[PDB]
Amino acid sequence: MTTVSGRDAFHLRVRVHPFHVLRINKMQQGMRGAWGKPHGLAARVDIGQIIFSVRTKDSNKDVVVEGLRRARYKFPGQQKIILSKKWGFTNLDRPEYLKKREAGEVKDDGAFVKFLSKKGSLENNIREFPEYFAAQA
Amino acid sequence: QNPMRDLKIEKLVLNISVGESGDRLTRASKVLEQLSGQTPVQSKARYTVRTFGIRRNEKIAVHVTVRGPKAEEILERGLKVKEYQLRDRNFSATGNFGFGIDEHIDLGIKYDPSIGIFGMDFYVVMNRPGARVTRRKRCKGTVGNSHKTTKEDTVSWFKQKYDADVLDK
Amino acid sequence: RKVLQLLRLTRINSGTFVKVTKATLELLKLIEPYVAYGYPSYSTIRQLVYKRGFGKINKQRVPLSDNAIIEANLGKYGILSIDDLIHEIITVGPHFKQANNFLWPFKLSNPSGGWGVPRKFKHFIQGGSFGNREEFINKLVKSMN
Amino acid sequence: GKSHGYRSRTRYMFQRDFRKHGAVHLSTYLKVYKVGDIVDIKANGSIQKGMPHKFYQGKTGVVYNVTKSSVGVIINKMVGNRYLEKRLNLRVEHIKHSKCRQEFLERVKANAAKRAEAKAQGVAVQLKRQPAQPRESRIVSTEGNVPQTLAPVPYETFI
Amino acid sequence: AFQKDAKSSAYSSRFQTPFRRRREGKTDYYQRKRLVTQHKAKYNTPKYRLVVRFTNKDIICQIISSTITGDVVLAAAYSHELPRYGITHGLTNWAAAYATGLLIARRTLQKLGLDETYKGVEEVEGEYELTEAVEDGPRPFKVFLDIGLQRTTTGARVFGALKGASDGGLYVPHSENRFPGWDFETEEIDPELLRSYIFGGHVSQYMEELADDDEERFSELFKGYLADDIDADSLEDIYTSAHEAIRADPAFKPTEKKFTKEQYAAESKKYRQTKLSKEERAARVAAKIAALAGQQ
RNA sequence: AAGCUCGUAUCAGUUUUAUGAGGUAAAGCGAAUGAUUAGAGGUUCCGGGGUCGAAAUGACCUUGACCUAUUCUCAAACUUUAAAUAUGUAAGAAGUCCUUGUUACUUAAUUGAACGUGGACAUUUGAAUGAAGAGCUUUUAGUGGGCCAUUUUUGGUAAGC
RNA sequence: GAGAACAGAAAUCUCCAGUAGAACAAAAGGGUAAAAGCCCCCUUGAUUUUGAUUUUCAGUGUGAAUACAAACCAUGAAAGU
RNA sequence: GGUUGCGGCCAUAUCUACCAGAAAGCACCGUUUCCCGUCCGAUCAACUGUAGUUAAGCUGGUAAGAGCCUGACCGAGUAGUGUAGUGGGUGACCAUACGCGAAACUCAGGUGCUGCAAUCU
Ligand SMILES: [Mg+2]
Ligand SMILES: [Mg+2]
Ligand SMILES: [Mg+2]
Ligand SMILES: [Mg+2]
Ligand SMILES: [Mg+2]
Ligand SMILES: [Mg+2]
Ligand SMILES: [Mg+2]
Ligand SMILES: [Mg+2]
Ligand SMILES: [Mg+2]
Ligand SMILES: [Mg+2]
Ligand SMILES: [Mg+2]
Ligand SMILES: [Mg+2]
Ligand SMILES: [Mg+2]
Ligand SMILES: [Mg+2]
Ligand SMILES: [Mg+2]
Ligand SMILES: [Mg+2]
Ligand SMILES: [Mg+2]
Ligand SMILES: [Mg+2]
Ligand SMILES: [Mg+2]
Ligand SMILES: [Mg+2]
Ligand SMILES: [Mg+2]
Ligand SMILES: [Mg+2]
Ligand SMILES: [Mg+2]
Ligand SMILES: [Mg+2]
Ligand SMILES: [Mg+2]
Ligand SMILES: [Mg+2]
Ligand SMILES: [Mg+2]
Ligand SMILES: [Mg+2]
Ligand SMILES: [Mg+2]
Ligand SMILES: [Mg+2]
Ligand SMILES: [Mg+2]
Ligand SMILES: [Mg+2]
Ligand SMILES: [Mg+2]
Ligand SMILES: [Mg+2]
Ligand SMILES: [Mg+2]
Ligand SMILES: [Mg+2]
Ligand SMILES: [Mg+2]
Ligand SMILES: [Mg+2]
Ligand SMILES: [Mg+2]
Ligand SMILES: [Mg+2]
Ligand SMILES: [Mg+2]
Ligand SMILES: [Mg+2]
Ligand SMILES: [Mg+2]
Ligand SMILES: [Mg+2]
Ligand SMILES: [Mg+2]
Ligand SMILES: [Mg+2]
Ligand SMILES: [Mg+2]
Repeated sequence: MTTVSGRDAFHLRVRVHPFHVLRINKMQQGMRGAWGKPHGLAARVDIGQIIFSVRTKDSNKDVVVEGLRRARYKFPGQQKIILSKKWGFTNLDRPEYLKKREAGEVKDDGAFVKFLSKKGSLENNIREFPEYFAAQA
Repeated sequence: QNPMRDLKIEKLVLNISVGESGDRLTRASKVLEQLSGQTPVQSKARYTVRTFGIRRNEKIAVHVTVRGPKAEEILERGLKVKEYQLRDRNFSATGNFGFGIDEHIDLGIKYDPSIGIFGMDFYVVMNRPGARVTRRKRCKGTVGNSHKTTKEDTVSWFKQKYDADVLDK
Repeated sequence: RKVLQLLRLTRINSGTFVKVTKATLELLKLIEPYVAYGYPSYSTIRQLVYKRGFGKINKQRVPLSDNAIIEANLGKYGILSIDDLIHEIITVGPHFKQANNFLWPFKLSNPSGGWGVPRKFKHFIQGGSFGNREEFINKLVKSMN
Repeated sequence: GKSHGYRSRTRYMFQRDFRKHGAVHLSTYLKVYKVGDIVDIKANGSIQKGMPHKFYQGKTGVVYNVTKSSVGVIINKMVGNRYLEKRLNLRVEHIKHSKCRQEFLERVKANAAKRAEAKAQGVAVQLKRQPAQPRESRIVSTEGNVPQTLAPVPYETFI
Repeated sequence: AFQKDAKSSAYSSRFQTPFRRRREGKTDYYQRKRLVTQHKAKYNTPKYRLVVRFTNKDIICQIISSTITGDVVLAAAYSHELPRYGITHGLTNWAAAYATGLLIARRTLQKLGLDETYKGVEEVEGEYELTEAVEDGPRPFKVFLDIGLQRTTTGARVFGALKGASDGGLYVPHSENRFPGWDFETEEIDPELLRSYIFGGHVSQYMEELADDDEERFSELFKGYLADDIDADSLEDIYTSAHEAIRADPAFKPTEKKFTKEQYAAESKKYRQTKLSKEERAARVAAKIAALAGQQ
């Protein structure tokens, strides 16, 4: 990804943490009392479970997809790359996120984003998200 | 408003932290007794420190709480020593205040080389009437914000009667 | 197992009538892998009773074949002919319990035409033979009666 | 090696119910038991004296005795291929009256009614219970409600 | 309150609020449990408590029993009933406590039958005694002191009430070591002193000792005793008569009332805010984001 | 094996209805505990650095910790919630209602509690299905190396373990 | 958290917040807030007699435990324990 | 309807901020001879009900408030699960048939009900 499209082209997110410890019966005794010591770690992963997640400019699609393709070879067992309906790491499909943003409703935050809710204190809700409360641009 | 949400002194508590027990301490006791009238209480070390030279439950300090007229007499009398200037700290967020004075002689009280010289901790806890609500046995409740003592109100109160200064920022 | 006993089906290709309520419906549910069942028509209840129908009379299992055999044992409940019997069954009469228990479990032969299907122990719906197959129960039972 | 003490395995059994720790409310003590009352059993972990063993947790029994702070409950426990009679000295905090009969009792009281109400009219009763009958014929109308036709949907991925 | 204080979602979510009557600092359940519960082999037998409570100057006396729907007043006597009897001043005091206790005993014991039989000590030399069971006859009415939150000090007037209910005829099991005039340093009751409190001896001797050592104060408090020409000495005959009057007719006179419930109803509604409707509340939001938002 | 006492009777590796109990699967983690990736905004008379400095309970940068609202990820010995399968009791004559005897227990109390006497109502008498009947007693053999299959499942890389 | 001479990260004094995040000999899990934790006061029921009961179970023993009966006591104003 | 004393269920009663409360009641509040307890009459004890106050307690109302309670074909007949097959697949696993069926989510509605006795414009 970086050599082909630059170190700031994209955002790679390993979406899976190896929390499960693998045991080992290292080696007089035979099978007598054979409870392994820790050997290494591993993520336990599902069907449909996402493993890598990446965000870019649409105009980089291939470069990302070829990256995920090449990483595939690094793994046991079939995985398949999927183009998302969602806007980046957000929870929203590209239109719904556009409708919410080009409304008021959406506000920047470090890497992610915050959304105005109709719930809570009217007061400090008008604080945050000033560019709402007009209902246009 | 105010009618009866006045501003009294709940109590005055003097405190002598001594590094130790024995004579030096029991003398520091005597001071508080001849200065409170009341017979003072003794505090034991809460754990051990060894660079303070103190073993758990050693007796390490004495102190006394004084309430009503007696409290004002002493307050002023040390407030004298402190030339009626305190500091924007001193006054706690909850509205009490305290100050220290070394040399207890600097407020009436003669000398006696068999008693020595001690420094004191003065600490004034303030409240308004109806404090009882928090403190009584039945139907214990809490005082509402428009009654709770504050820093602002106590400094104001202070700056008035006594006619002392607050200093600093 | 237990259920198959309580419905008196303790050997292959034998059959009995069952009045449908929640409390038997569940029983049916419990034994679907092992049975084939459905809604029988007048025609197949008649020919079931006329040909393979036997009474339980101080046990023994006595052929029907004369009407006094029925009046004797079922007469207490109205019911004094082989057709009175059929009539009680099919209309699920007020006295269906007695009428139907009187009937000794029918004993069919294996189907003449065969089973349809190359494997019996899947559900009807999956190309098999077991379960509720509804009105298609008459085609079968006839081929076994 | 193994461990099999009295309250073994009971971590969450005797455990106390979310946000419901503390004093037991006073009605648990104003309740009143007589011999023959049917009671359900459940241990209150907060009351350590007079507590049922875990096997009797979830179990229903009949009262056979009443003492100052307790009731004696008989339970049939089946050990082997046979039941035996067990008598349980329980404190009132671990017992409650069972509802397992309220439908019966309610039904008798009412069965007595519908009967007298019938008898002294002109018979016709029918007061045994009956299972769910299959439903009857019915004519559903279209008027206001023509059938909407669905089909199955294609594969999609949203993610 | 203070910013860095205050509470989280978490905190309030997992909070187990106590019983109301504990949040109110009113009911000590630990003892209520132990006051109320009955021997399980005594079935529906109620466990009547004699509840004594001191307001800022009313004495309350109820005989109460328990019921899982709520408790139950058998009988009730408020020390403000003492004007009916010849007591007008100091009704928060020890002798009022006694009187009111006495009123409660007599009153119920009346409405219970044991009116004639079981009179208790008519004399009152304050000797120590509970009321003994008559020979072949009804056992007396048994009742237990619900001090409530009161501290138990040897002198408390909570036990003043106990004395008059038990001098009145109730069987209220009790010991002597919290009656005024109980010697700390010898298991011994001076009864010449407890007689003194019953009739209000400590109050009158005060009244005396002010009548020549300060009449600034003696007029301030003890005002009303002037206003009705009752100087000390008579304070015993006051209460000694109170006892007579009380015994002579305890049957509780309700107040003549005036104005119906329906009336106290309507006038009190005048000062009662009623809630709002969501439609109404919705209109307070919209209205707010009319103003606070659209650039003033 | 021998039977014995009875028999429409009482009986059930089953359903149904009513009423309990349970903390597994799943789920959860911008809910407690424990773990875990990322930033964003705060807060220091106060963890250390550095510029100004005579210092400052000095100001300005800075990295740490903490706090706030967010974000990716987890648990046999975590958890608010919480299944399916299994599981306790109940579905009447040993039942329901009236009248009012016994006692040394128990009540303030012939109040209660227990046990009763006298009277009112039959098989739609109180769900389903079945019942080559049900209950009971004595005595005695062999056996006390087990192995396999589906599913659940521990140790082991694994095993025809 | 905020406050008070020496006094410092940690001594002793005060106020505010505080669902237990503590303590309850010990392993761990339950349990507990006007307590079951902390301080004080009075004590020996850690006693006497002999049965029933629950767990383990053969429904033997042993250990441990539960609810009563008959005593004598302790404490508490008391209900009680 | 208010308020008190004793309650039952124990958050629709709790929490945060603010405002309002007539009458009675609670309350705060005065005092230190007496019983009683404290380093301290603050707590606790007693005495007055007199000398004062609705400031606090208490009660209620406000809040696109926190929390909590309820509901719904909101999500979802989803996850999971009892049962079947000489079903698919190298396996890992997965469909299908007859059944049972969550939790989160999302949206809406709500924010103490009530027993006994006394009292009150
Ligand atoms: Mg070897
Ligand atoms: Mg090896
Ligand atoms: Mg090992
Ligand atoms: Mg691969
Ligand atoms: Mg005022
Ligand atoms: Mg020193
Ligand atoms: Mg049948
Ligand atoms: Mg043919
Ligand atoms: Mg052929
Ligand atoms: Mg042919
Ligand atoms: Mg074939
Ligand atoms: Mg043929
Ligand atoms: Mg083990
Ligand atoms: Mg609690
Ligand atoms: Mg014990
Ligand atoms: Mg916080
Ligand atoms: Mg939050
Ligand atoms: Mg107590
Ligand atoms: Mg478990
Ligand atoms: Mg799981
Ligand atoms: Mg998972
Ligand atoms: Mg969940
Ligand atoms: Mg977590
Ligand atoms: Mg999310
Ligand atoms: Mg788990
Ligand atoms: Mg079952
Ligand atoms: Mg039959
Ligand atoms: Mg037979
Ligand atoms: Mg044998
Ligand atoms: Mg043998
Ligand atoms: Mg043998
Ligand atoms: Mg062998
Ligand atoms: Mg422990
Ligand atoms: Mg308590
Ligand atoms: Mg011993
Ligand atoms: Mg032996
Ligand atoms: Mg007023
Ligand atoms: Mg004194
Ligand atoms: Mg005072
Ligand atoms: Mg007092
Ligand atoms: Mg106000
Ligand atoms: Mg109050
Ligand atoms: Mg809310
Ligand atoms: Mg399944
Ligand atoms: Mg098979
Ligand atoms: Mg298979
Ligand atoms: Mg699936």
